[PDB]
Amino acid sequence: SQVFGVARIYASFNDTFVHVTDLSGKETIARVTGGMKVKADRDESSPYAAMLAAQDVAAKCKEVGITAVHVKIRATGGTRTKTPGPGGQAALRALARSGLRIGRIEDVTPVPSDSTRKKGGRRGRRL
Amino acid sequence: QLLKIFHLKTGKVVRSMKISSPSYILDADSTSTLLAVGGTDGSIIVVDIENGYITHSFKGHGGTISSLKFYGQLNSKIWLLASGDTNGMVKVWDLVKRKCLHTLQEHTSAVRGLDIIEVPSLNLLSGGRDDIINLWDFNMKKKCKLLKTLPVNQQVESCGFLKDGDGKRIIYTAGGDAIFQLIDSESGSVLKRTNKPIEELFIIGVLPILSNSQMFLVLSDQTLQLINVEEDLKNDEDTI
Amino acid sequence: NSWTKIYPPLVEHLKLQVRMNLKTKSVELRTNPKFTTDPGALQKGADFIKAFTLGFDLDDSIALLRLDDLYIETFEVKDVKTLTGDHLSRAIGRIAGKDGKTKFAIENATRTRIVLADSKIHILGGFTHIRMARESVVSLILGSPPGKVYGNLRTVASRLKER
Amino acid sequence: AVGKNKRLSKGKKGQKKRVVDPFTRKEWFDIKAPSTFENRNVGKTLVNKSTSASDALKGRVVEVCLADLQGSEDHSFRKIKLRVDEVQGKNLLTNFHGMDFTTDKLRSMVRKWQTLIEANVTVKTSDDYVLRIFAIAFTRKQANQVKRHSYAQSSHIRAIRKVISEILTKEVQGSTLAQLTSKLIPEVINKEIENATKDIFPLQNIHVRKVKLLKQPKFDVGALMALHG
Amino acid sequence: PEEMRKRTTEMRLMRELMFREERKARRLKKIKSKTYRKIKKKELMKNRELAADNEDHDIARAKERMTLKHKTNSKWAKDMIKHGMTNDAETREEMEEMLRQGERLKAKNPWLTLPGWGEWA
RNA sequence: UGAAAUUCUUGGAUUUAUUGAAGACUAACUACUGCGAAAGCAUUUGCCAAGGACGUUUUCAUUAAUCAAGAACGAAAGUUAGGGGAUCGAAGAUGAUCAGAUACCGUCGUAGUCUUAACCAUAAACUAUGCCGACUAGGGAUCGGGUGGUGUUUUUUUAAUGAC
Ligand SMILES: [Mg+2]
Ligand SMILES: [Mg+2]
Ligand SMILES: [Mg+2]
Ligand SMILES: [Mg+2]
Ligand SMILES: [Mg+2]
Repeated sequence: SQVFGVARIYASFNDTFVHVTDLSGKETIARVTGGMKVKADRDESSPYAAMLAAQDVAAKCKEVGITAVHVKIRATGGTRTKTPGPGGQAALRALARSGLRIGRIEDVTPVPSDSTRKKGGRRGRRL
Repeated sequence: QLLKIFHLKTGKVVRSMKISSPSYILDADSTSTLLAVGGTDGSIIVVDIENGYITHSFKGHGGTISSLKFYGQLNSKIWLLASGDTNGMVKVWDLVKRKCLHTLQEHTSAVRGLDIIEVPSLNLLSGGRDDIINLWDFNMKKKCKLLKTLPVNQQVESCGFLKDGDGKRIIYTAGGDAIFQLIDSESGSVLKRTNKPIEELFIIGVLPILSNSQMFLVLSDQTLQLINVEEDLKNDEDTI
Repeated sequence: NSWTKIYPPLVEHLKLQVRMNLKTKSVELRTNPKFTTDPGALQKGADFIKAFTLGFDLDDSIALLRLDDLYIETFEVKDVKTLTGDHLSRAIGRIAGKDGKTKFAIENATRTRIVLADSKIHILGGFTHIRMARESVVSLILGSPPGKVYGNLRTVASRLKER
Repeated sequence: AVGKNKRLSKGKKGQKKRVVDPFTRKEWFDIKAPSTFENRNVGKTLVNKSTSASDALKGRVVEVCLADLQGSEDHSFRKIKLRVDEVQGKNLLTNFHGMDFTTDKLRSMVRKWQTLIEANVTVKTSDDYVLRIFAIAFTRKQANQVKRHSYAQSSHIRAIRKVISEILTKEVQGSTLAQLTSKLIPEVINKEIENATKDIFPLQNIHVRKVKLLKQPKFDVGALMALHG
Repeated sequence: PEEMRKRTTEMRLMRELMFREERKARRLKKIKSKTYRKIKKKELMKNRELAADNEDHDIARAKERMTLKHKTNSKWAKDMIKHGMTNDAETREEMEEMLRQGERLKAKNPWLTLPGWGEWA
């Protein structure tokens, strides 16, 4: 009676992607981003944008028939920060508030055993 | 998940009530007083439109309700409700006794089309997306037999019984590819059919009008087409 | 030793069903169908206890239960700049400052909390608050002396009060 | 940004009218696990209806936690990859494709003041299944230890790594893929590693970190139906 | 017995406490910067004076009056003075601090238990 | 990005999943630890020779310390001639040129970053501290080796080793 999905959330510095899919992950059920629910580029990464996108995806999720999901949060990873930012947290909260049962939470950020050089250079970046 | 009853003449929302789960299937009896609600949780809610209270709450289906058919007549006690879920399960609920009278499983895919007609004994026409049509015969007793299974070549979005000019029983099936066709129950052959549009489209439903004289073919592209089958049925041409 | 002040808010206000498992050394929170009412309480409780798990004072962690728009920002020093040996060790000292004064300077101005878990930094506040804090701490990493940062911290503080 | 003030983009010129709901033509498909796993039901998936649906089903890989399949939270940190191979009446017959641990679990095990031993072996089963195993071990301190750390001399890690190598290769060579998976669930391999490596050095948190499937043999549906019973 | 486990338990703490107190030293030992060390020395004397007889003083002057160690005839002080090198203020302060400290020495029918520590709470 | 535009994108971008290919590089373990004359050195296994310390009731018998001349190595950058060219990236162009905490940002990116065979020989190449030898306080942490105990664990037959 309980059908499970996978809510893949990607929280970047400049935007948050909320994606729900089948257990295999190949079928997309609904994809909504921070830019979807906002007017200004500066507010794409805002938690408020994430909450609206989460609410949007949740409505479609119920519409299709999926009632539970397994959340796989991740960040940019690679040569950049590994921890999901506030936006993914807000989206994760929104899904819980949406009423969809949350199956399992995991962090699947790309962690490189070895990585190429970063964009900043020797003197750094992120002034 | 809020049912709202709106009165056209009065033009205000007479009744508002809450349902257990989202419901995408709504059926109103021909007598225009009862409404059956098919939720994705398998629960069936029957509401009196004029009064606005729950009359029946049938919870037997496991899958999502995909089709609901009210059977009844004015000044009769043989009132029945037929419900089909997405699991190919069909149940004939009896309103007067408030119980499930029959259970059918031969369908494998979702059941989208239901129709009961009285045999001068009652006949049920069940059609689903599995591209088959099943004709059942049954009564108030523990009798429910399958008569025929028609491979209709088309995904059955909606189906029902139709009467010819001479009185011959006919079955109308509107489905995928945006085609509406008519099949004799006995022969099983398609008498008449509509031309398939070049654009891929589906008939999401059919709306009987004027004692089944003309039907509105609702298409997935939000376009309604009116066909007068009774005149077309008289026409010898096999194209509607 | 702080558990006496942890379960009361969750079990009573949030109406959650709490337990900590010695065998796996983890905390357990379960929603009670007959008692729990808020759908978001369970995740909120999880959000709260994590904050303590990152190194946060309990009372600060309670703010996450009381409010809903408090988030955790996290990053490492190496993400900013690849400092090593003494360079890394000094850079940590810059952020804390003498007697930890610098860390308190940012926290008051920005209305957040900071834990300097070696090279790991975590920030709690409103989204606007944490982002500006990210700027101040990072500016220290790049080599800015704290005294100059202190002046900027004062500047942003006034803007916060006016609005 | 969806806003009006957002500057217009080229891609807005050529656009198809949204007239068909894909889910209408999507047909749900039920997924079943091999008989090795206690809970065979592992959910369902959807694909476009055949115009075929079968081709997209083949090669379909799904990852799922062992706890759901075995109904025990002892496997909460373990995930199993299943690939769809045969389809019958909406039932998707799947076979073992891989195994791995949750990231949070791994990061938990890695800790300060101890030595990490990572051994990997590329070996083939009796069923001509080439696979690569990754095993992780952690040094521990004795009950009456008093030193803060329990680092091990490089000769031990080489000795520990060797002993892990034979057992991993030994088990894979003398078993089929299905039998190997039967070993993974109770983790008898981990207990075997502990006993053999016990004398050399005290170890903790011994696990088979990951399993990879490099090459597959020629497909045999007869070998598949027996696995599903 | 089980008390051996306890005995191990204290010994681990002592070593780990020693390791921490150790850990703070070489990092501090490596920081030799006169501004930093001067600040540390300044506050140390203030704490010394607040928290923590003439015979010792006479002996202290007695050594100072014979050795003559704290005037500008010393190797370091003579080296700075003769070369126009103490005219810079910072080194003059050190030279003057030396003289005062030397000067100081020379001074004289009816109708018919923890909840939830280990169990679910 | 503080805020944006060049820029890619309905021939489908980004995102999802099963793979494959190219070139670097060995995260987390990583520590007030180890090895090397220094510069430097972190995946698995094999071959090659090399090395400190320890043990020795084994051997040669002053063969030694320092070192102008002379010789080997020598961070990164750089030069010559091939290979390779994933990432980054001096130089350079170009989007934007509004706002001082976020005020130097983005896209493209040559030489270079890698490797083969050769050149240069400079650093806060720091312990701002020559090398060799003797002597001059207590304490316990760590690394390698050795010695001792009728100490714990393990060998789940003992044991002996291994770890404490
Ligand atoms: Mg080592
Ligand atoms: Mg050395
Ligand atoms: Mg070249
Ligand atoms: Mg150096
Ligand atoms: Mg000496």
